[PDB]
Amino acid sequence: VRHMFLPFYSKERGPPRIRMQVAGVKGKRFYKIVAANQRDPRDGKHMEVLGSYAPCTPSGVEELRLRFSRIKFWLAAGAAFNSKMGGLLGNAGLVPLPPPMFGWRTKARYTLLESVMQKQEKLRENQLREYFKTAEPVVYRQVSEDRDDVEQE
Amino acid sequence: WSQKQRRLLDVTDGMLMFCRKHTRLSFKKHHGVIRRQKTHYFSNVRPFLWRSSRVLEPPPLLLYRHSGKPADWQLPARPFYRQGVSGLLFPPRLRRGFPSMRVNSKGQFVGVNKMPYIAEKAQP
Amino acid sequence: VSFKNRAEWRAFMRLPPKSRVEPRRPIPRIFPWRMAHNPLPRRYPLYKHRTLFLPLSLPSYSPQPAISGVAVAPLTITTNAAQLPRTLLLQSAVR
Amino acid sequence: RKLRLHQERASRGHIEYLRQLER
Amino acid sequence: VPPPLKSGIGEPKKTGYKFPHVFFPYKSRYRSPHRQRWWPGSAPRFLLHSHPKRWAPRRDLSFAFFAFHGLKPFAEKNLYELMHSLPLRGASSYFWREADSDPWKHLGRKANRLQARGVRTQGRKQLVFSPREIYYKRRPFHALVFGRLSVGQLGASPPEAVPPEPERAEKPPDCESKEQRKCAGVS
Amino acid sequence: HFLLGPAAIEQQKAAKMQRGLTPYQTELFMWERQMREIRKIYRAQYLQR
Amino acid sequence: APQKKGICVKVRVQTPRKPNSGLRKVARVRLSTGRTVLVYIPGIGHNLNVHSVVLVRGGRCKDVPGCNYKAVRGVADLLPVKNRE
Amino acid sequence: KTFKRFILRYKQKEEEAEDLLLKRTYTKPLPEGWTVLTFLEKINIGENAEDIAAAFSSWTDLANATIDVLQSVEGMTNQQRRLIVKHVRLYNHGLWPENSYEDYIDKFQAPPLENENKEWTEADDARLLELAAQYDVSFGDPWLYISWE
RNA sequence: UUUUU
RNA sequence: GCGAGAAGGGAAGUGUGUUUCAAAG
RNA sequence: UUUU
RNA sequence: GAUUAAGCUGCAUUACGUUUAAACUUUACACUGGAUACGUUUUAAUGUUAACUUACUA
RNA sequence: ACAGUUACCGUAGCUGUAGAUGAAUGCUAAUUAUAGAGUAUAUCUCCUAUGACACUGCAUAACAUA
RNA sequence: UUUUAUGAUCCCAGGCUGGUUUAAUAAGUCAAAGUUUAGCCAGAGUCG
RNA sequence: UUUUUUUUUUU
Repeated sequence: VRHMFLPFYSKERGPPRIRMQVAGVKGKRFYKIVAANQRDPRDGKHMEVLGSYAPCTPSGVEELRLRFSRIKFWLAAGAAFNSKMGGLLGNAGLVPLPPPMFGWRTKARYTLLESVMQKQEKLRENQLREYFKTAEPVVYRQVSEDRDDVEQE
Repeated sequence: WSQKQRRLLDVTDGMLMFCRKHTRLSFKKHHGVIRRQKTHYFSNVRPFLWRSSRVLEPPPLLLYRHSGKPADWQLPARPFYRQGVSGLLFPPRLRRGFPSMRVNSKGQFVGVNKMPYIAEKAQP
Repeated sequence: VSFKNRAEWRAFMRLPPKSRVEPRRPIPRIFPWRMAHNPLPRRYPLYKHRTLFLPLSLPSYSPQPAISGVAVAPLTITTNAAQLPRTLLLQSAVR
Repeated sequence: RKLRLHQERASRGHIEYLRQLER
Repeated sequence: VPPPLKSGIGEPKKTGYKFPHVFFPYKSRYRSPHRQRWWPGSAPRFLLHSHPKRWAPRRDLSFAFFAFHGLKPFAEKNLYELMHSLPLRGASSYFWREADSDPWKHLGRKANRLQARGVRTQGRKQLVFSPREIYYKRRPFHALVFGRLSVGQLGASPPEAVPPEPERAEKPPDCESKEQRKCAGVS
Repeated sequence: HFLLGPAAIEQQKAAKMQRGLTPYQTELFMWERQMREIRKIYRAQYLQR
Repeated sequence: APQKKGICVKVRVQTPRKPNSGLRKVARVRLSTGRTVLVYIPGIGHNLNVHSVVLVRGGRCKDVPGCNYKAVRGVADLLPVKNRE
Repeated sequence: KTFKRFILRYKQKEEEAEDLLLKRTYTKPLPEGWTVLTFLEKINIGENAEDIAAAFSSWTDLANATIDVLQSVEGMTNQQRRLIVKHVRLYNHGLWPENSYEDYIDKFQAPPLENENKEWTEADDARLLELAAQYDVSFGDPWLYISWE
């Protein structure tokens, strides 16, 4: 069924591809994911808009809005993408998670470091357990009878 | 996630020096009355608008406590309507049914190569 | 740590330094009911109850039957934003 | 039952919204 | 300033062009594919600019003038020039290429490129050439030498030598491999 | 469920290396082959629907 | 153009039309576009003379017939500040 | 209102401080006989060799050095900055023990497969047939998933 | 800029 | 070996453009 | 900066 | 003598005219060329200077 | 969107006042360090630089197995 | 034999389009004859 | 102009 994708392909510009754009106001730029050819300009002609991406948001968590019924359809047509694009789509579950830099087999020291961090989090939990039994908003110390408030978050 | 990474923070009396303020009451000290309707629109409205429809922030996702996985039943969507009215008596025939797809002389389905209209969804 | 001068406070709540090319500021939020305007009272009545009203006309002019014996016909055209219990039954069964 | 894949869960919401609008 | 264009030996006189390329006045960033390579850290075009016409006063003319090719440095002596002085035209011998003293590998503008490995913090198997048939067109820098190309293992001696290989028959007698630099052989 | 499941991650690591290739290349080529299978699955599903 | 520079070549005193009495000081200023038109010099005092550069602007004068321009103080050349104001 | 942000900022500061402590402790040390100057000498650094080493104290402060901190020193050009960050990233992951194509195939290559170099039994034949029906054969590459099983 | 009268 | 007018207003009036359709080298 |  | 035949439709300095007519960056988030590799790299990108003729701001 | 034009009534024609701010000029303010959108803006004269050193690849047979 | 007031012959100048919000029972469902700012298409050749 | 929320027609 390659006949159905003929129009999409452009001889002058090139084959279709998926990338991002840079638009908005100076100082508050936001990424916009669209579909275009290879030689097309970064900000110009576009075939279809897939979504957007906001790496900086007031809440502090990166947002990502995408179309689940369009990305899968475009991939079947034979549309490539950059390395960075694959990583973001992998987390969403649309495509297999690509390997990180230097591969996975070399990730030897990180495995041990991650275990230490996980162990510390579990140990910290045990510490706070006892606190709830004798929670004291106001706790002094044997220095100058100074007041020290305690609050969780 | 906030409840998981819990910590004990000790706050002394001297750390709340800047928290206090002099004025008792508070209110808006600058009216929101726009001066230039066109100059402001093409400087702080158009660049920040990339969609042709007005969509509000969706509700948060609900997850379990023990297993920490998303649940099946959750809150529904939050559709928005202009002026409250949500009724159309003579809906037009939109072209969004077959995005980038048309019918050939043979009857088969073929694609197109055209720039989408920025105000396609804003012109019902 | 005690905050005495403004210099100490400035060097304690500021965000960590970042690169000059990457974006630093966030993206402001624009509500559907206010794009480039912020309505507010500018008169004597500056503090009073201002309830939101959502007009809702008839959904269909055809005569609908009673769902499980409970009538779901429209009685009056005046409807507030809050959903009435009678209407909540019809929408619940629709899904 | 017990849709674990992200794609399966994403499509579930689409059907629910369309069903409400269908009369 | 760039060196003037000169014609190599064995070529008739040509007519010099008025401009280096068509877009001389209008464009400036365009570059011709046949551009000369004279800046330090490059190599000549073999048979386009390697051996330009040589001239000298009547007083300087002598037998030794003609023997300049055969006395070239190790870093610029090609295979053709090397085989000319060897017994039997270097026939029934072995030759190999030593890629260790290239001009671009020690000097040049792009002499500090980042490799896939990084930097070099510290017995090989080098190819061996056996010239069989020798045919000289333009001596001493031109010839159509046909020989058998094979692989051989180096020794542990201080110098680069070939112990008991070549072993495997790679391909039948074919054209030469390289024309940049070559070494001697055991023979 | 296989490509998008946890089995895909461990499959890339268990691959045979080749002389003259970096460790990252072995996993990259293995991942590329997997990406070819998903395209056909989506294409078949879209046509059927 | 909002404003156009010019040079003065004639200084006279034109009598206003009736019933307005008195005397009004005027000067013929030659615009840079090769056109001459009378210009009024509002304000007390007078410093413009023959072959003087002065910047003119818009403005109509009812007392002086035909004059449809006004001079600008300060920005102009060789035009000092007002005396008392 | 000020208390909401003050508490959040204080909590985040503690997380970074605790995280950095573990990174420094588990930092990979240099090999035997490799000092601060030795690391910068084998990388073909420019003339400013002793100046850069003087600023740093030990190897821990160099491996964990960020990008902003490296810009404070005046004796560091763009070419040198991008070169140093590449070396520290390779040694930490053990990607530059001895640069050679033969070392990669001997160190980072040892996948042990359970059913490797084994004969086919009666039970194995039945298992292969069952998997054939589950996965379409005349559709794509059926040998990609069956092989893993 | 300074800060519990 | 591959890429490169990414800095072009000089030509044209029924033209340049827009719209409706079509295109298995 | 009464959050740099 | 051996081919010896060089300065723009572009950019910059100075000057004239006009009410008015633009030079300061560790220039490294992207797009893109090259390529076996998120293995390299490039002013057309991005961020700062501003007579505010605009948003937000006890 | 409204007033004014002898101190009677139809036409006709004028001054102030709205919005869009995509020029110039005058007075007064450099007053925490979270300050922006578009052809990045027009004509003419003299002199200097460019044009062989422009990006990438030796996988352009390399650094080559106890 | 052919065009010609439904403009034939003929002189000078101008290249075509899109841009989301936008108050008022002109409550626009596309801003209602014609107003723009990142953008689409398009713009001859020459070393004799 | 919302303590533990990054959600809120807050008014």
